[PDB]
Amino acid sequence: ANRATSAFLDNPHPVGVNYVDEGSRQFVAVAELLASKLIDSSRESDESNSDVPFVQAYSKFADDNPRHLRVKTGGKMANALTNVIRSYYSINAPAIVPQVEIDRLASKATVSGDMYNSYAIFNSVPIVEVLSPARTTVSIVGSDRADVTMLNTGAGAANITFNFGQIAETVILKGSVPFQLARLNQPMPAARFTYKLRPLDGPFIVVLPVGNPLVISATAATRIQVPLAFNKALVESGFQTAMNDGLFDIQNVNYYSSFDEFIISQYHAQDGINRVSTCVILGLALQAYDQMRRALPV
Amino acid sequence: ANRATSAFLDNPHPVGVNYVDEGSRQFVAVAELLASKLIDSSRESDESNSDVPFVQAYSKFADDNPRHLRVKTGGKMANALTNVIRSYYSINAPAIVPQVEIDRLASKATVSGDMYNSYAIFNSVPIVEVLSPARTTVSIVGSDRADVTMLNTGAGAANITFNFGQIAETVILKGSVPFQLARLNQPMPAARFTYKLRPLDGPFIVVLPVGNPLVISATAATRIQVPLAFNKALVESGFQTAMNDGLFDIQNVNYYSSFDEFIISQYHAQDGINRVSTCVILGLALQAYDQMRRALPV
Amino acid sequence: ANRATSAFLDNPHPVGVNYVDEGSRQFVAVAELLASKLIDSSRESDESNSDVPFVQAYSKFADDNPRHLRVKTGGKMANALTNVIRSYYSINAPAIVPQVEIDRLASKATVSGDMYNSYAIFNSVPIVEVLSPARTTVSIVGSDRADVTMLNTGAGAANITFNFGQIAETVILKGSVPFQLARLNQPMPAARFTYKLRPLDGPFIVVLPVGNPLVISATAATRIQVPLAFNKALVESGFQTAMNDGLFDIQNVNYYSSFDEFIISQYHAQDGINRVSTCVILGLALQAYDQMRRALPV
Amino acid sequence: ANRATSAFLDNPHPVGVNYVDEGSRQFVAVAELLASKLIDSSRESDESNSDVPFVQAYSKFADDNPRHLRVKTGGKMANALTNVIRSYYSINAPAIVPQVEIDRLASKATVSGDMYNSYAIFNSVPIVEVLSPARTTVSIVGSDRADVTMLNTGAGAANITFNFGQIAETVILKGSVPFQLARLNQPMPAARFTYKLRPLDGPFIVVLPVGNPLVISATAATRIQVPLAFNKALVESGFQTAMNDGLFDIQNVNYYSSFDEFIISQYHAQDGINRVSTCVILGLALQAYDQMRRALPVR
Amino acid sequence: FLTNTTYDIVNNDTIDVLKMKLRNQGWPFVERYNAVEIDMSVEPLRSPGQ
Amino acid sequence: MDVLSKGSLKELLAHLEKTPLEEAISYRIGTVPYQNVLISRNEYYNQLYPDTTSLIDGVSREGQRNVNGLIMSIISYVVSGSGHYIPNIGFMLLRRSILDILTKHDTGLVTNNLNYGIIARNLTVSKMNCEQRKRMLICFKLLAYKDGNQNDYEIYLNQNIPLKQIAPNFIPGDMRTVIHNQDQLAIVGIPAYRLTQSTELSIRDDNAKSYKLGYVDWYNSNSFLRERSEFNLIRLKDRDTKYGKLNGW
Repeated sequence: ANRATSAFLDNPHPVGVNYVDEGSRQFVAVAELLASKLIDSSRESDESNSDVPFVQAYSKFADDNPRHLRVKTGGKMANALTNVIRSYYSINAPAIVPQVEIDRLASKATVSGDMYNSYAIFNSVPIVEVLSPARTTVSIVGSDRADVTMLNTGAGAANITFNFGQIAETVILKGSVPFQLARLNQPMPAARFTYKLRPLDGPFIVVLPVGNPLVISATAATRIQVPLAFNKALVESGFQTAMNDGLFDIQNVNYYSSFDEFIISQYHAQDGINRVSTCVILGLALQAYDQMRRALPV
Repeated sequence: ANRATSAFLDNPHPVGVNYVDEGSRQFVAVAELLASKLIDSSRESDESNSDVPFVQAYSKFADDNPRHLRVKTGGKMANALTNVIRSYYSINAPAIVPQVEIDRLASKATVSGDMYNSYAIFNSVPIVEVLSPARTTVSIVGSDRADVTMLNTGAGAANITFNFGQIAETVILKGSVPFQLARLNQPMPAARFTYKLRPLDGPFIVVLPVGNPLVISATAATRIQVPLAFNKALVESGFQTAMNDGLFDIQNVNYYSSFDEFIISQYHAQDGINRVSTCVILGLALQAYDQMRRALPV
Repeated sequence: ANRATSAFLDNPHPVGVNYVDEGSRQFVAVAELLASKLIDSSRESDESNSDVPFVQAYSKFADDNPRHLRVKTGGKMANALTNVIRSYYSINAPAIVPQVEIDRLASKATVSGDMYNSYAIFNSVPIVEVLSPARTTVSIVGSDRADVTMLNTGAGAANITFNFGQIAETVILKGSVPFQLARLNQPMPAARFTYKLRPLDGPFIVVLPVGNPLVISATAATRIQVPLAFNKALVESGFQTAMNDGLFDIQNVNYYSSFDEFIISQYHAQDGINRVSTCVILGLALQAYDQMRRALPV
Repeated sequence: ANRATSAFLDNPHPVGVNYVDEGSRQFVAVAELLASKLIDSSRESDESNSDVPFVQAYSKFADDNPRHLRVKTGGKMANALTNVIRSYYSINAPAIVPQVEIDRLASKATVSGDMYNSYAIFNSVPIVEVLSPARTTVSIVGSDRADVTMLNTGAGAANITFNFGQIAETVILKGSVPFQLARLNQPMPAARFTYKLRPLDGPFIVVLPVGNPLVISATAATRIQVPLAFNKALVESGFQTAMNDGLFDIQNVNYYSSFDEFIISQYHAQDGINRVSTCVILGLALQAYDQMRRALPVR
Repeated sequence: FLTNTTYDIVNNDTIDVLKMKLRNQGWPFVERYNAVEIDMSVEPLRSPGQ
Repeated sequence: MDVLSKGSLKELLAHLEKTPLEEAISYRIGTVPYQNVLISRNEYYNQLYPDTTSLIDGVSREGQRNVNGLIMSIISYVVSGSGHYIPNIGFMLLRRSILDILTKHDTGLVTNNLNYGIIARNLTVSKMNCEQRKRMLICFKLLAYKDGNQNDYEIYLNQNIPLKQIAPNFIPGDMRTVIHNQDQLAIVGIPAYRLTQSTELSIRDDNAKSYKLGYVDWYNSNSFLRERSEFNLIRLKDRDTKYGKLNGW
């Protein structure tokens, strides 16, 4: 037999174990709130000619008054956020931010610092395993949408097993041509273009007729508890900025194209319940990182 | 000859015909306005260090004061919003919300009930049919970006007929290698990488040289009238949330990966012009559902 | 040897050289701020149960008090924005709008005309060239996610050269099966699923074993300086609207599916630095066009 | 192959689809609250040697002043609660309570109809199927603690597949003698007395050696969302009372020894997430029924 | 006073709407200003550790 | 409750003019109409009490999707206070008044094929009381006048002797006949006898007593309208008038 798996699910590296307490989570929430005010202060400074909104926003964020001939860097909060982000990605990254500094910065604003208020939907499709007979070829490409190309060169029809894990809530499969799909040891229905599946139902068997290849496009939705201020668009933009800024270059770490597939890959590892808690805090830190760096480049 | 079509365009199930009057259209728009206030009430609570902004927001939405030890479900407005979403998807889904309840909830706030104030651009590419000679194979994969793979095994060059429908405004074709495309009777131009086409221009003929396979990537844009408060980011999140919650779990219906695919498929069906009107109200209902459920997860 | 290149990188047409001065850039910034206020006036109108917020914003934008019978179109500012958009796209587009009109419209709001305050991340993948031996086939499909399908039929393993240019900051490669990739004149490592590369390092060699096809999925991140008000969601919507309305219908121009492909293609031209500055102003103009036309559809 | 399943998991009859809205949920919560006042007042009457506390609480419950020579049964509130209980059990039971009566009774006391505030633990052990080879015998007895007796008469060791479903949270397996158990396609471990298992892990294989029979005792725990007023002791007492009075005697229905068995059986059936919501309201209704009859007895 | 309007017209207008009316006429004083806090040198009475 | 309180032909037709069809239709699933069931009556018996459910009970039942079910739901609302479960009728039909459905062709509903004998049998006319039969006969006459089936209505009355004696006397097109009519059609009202908070054996009798006891509470509630004390506070459009005429009558 042959086995194929999604590339992004392979070898998820361990995550950090520092700055995950209640006080540290308050610091991440405070930074997100104050960074959002920095971006909003620019538009307020356009409606009214004054620069008071930006000076107030920057003074709270950086604990110093902005100056015309001095570069705006964000102050002590920017350094703390950058170093804290490095710690979450890998367990080998040092934790050098003192706790007394984290507690001081967390007192600037009154926020919940709570990580499980709301939820969000993540679109990565976890094709854990595709099992195929001897005379068939299977290739899996894509993470947000996965296309599985199957060709049968054998004498008769072949049965292909699909395993989508137990984490994802719903999976929608659409084929180039109508195909047959059913659960293990169940009668097979008539051919149809689209299927809606629950991954917890079990392994799925697909009939692959001899002839033209069949391509199955997979999309999945997964619900993960996140803060109420979580915004997927800002997190994804912050994830790309951190990779370009060098925050994630540590020895023996896996790399991902998106934050969406980073959190899903960690969720499918062992002790994935505990890993997602750390990853969610990293997402809010990345959301704060994006807004702060766009307002104060370099 | 062989016929190839996009998976998502096949057999659009009938949509609901209830809750499409002016009174019910106000209810969906009112629910969206009040569900938004719940989301912003969270931020205002942090700034004021008090729950007064949330109490005012929830009391208007649910008609009861928030209480601890009671799961905040949204009251009667949430129940009505959930049921109208069920009725919009399928014509066989029962309509169980009384009109007097719809009118009472719609009086909670004053909104513009027009669902045709604005427009939105939809990215699903319709490939109604691809006609190919005997010795060629054609495969279509994707909905947001359709990749059409054609291979010529015959002795001579073959002509492939592309039909993009009549609803779409523009379609952009890009090829892995330069190719020639023309109208039904127009002469062939020199080979080039990209083409911009009007679907109403007519069926398009593409010459397929013998040898390496040629892959064409398609991108389309469609304009549909929507209410001004329409937001594609929020509608897509609500579509995934509703599918996971089982709001669309009813027999004899089709399932789609995104709201983009759903609205385009109904547009191309028979009686499409009056089907998209119902789908637009469903989108605004799903936009309210996403905001309300994220603020009040159950 | 065979050369394969990305479709969207081929032949970037010259962009316009007008309306790039400080006064013209201020006009684009003024229009974006005024158009943004126009959209938010609709939400404020519902809360106030009156048209006063909308009448106020339209008067500022169009310099006239609307009448009920007249179809609101934006007035002189809308006309100026449209002609400015056409001029940016092509050097062949005429510059209708006089400078006196631009200066008058730029004084309506107090906002700077700067374009370098912030940055943005663009996701188009610049595969400049792929050089492959004779007995191998290489196909490149996609812009946001580049899938390179390589199959060799010769007896020996083949070496394929990938050139990603010098502009991109980070490129992440993922394969259907683990593969070998190393820099030029560097030892080949063990087969891995994912690679993180810096395009400035040099051409990359991929070992392609004889057998089943190998597919590499590519994602890229590029940093381009943009105004703080830049919003990629609104710019992309404005790009499709501009194509739909025919603002880009000029002789001897190229066509792109997204503004991401347009700006990346121009950046890889010989005069990339000069071209990008013009394209950024077009993006803000398209952002204003999207907001203005959604509030005032014609 | 031979297949064995738990008796209480077989053929769960459909539950009723009526009186499940917010108004009816408020009525059940009101009845439970008022029934608790009825049982406490009767205790106070005994301690004070005065009927005033009991007459005071009976008037609120039954909307009528108790009169001698007339049997105290609970008034119209008892009539509604008893008939609503029958409808919850089976879909064949009629719905005969008007909406005007439900709304009036739900307004007697202020209380929330929330049925998902808290949680409870249920100890029924779900054994969906046990698949065994030809030369082996498998017997399953018990619901709270399930004893599976296996005897092998073949020449060599046999493999028995255990399926515990997907709903239960944890299953603890204790054996009379040490035995080997592992998941599908996993190497067998050393013989052990006890195993802690996650039912979602998959089918479990047990090696049954040739010789004396091996008995495996199974205990399970599952979490179901219930209102804060839920009391397992009161619900179970009401379930037996409703059975004795014959309220559950409906055509084409299945009978269970405990409410723990009833709720687990409905959970494991198809559309069990929707069934379990109705069962929770029934449990609260049975708690009100238990307190009402103990306050007002009939010989 | 400044824009020559009546109280009935401006009765339903919000703060943002009113700020735009005065700013269009040329009046910039439409914003509230937060006072700057100054810390006391000593601990306040009956407020230990504050 | 409000429909059961009307005691004169003028009040009944006036209520039907202002009441939409959606009040007749119920959105609760109910149960299948004709079934032999055992109910619990603990005030009287220890054993379960047999009874048969019916469409004229006060509790919603499941109804057929045809036009026959819609008319049968209207009559059950008038005589029992609750209707049946017929969903997805449509906005256009549901917004019309009950009188418009029974009397007007512009609604778009076709009812000329209805058989009064079959409808009466399905509604269990034998179990109805005198007031209930009079109310149903009013519905039949309005339907007959709409369809031009006056002759068929008279023949159906001739076949059923008890129905002819109690048949209300009014021409469905003339308002002068409605004002003169003095038939008492009230089902609930202020009771002259002693009314106690006690249960009844049958489903129909027990459900009827719930409305009777509810009406007493409604009579003393703040929702009830007291014409003697608050006539000036009523709106002029809905104020009681001696020269009150239904539209087109």
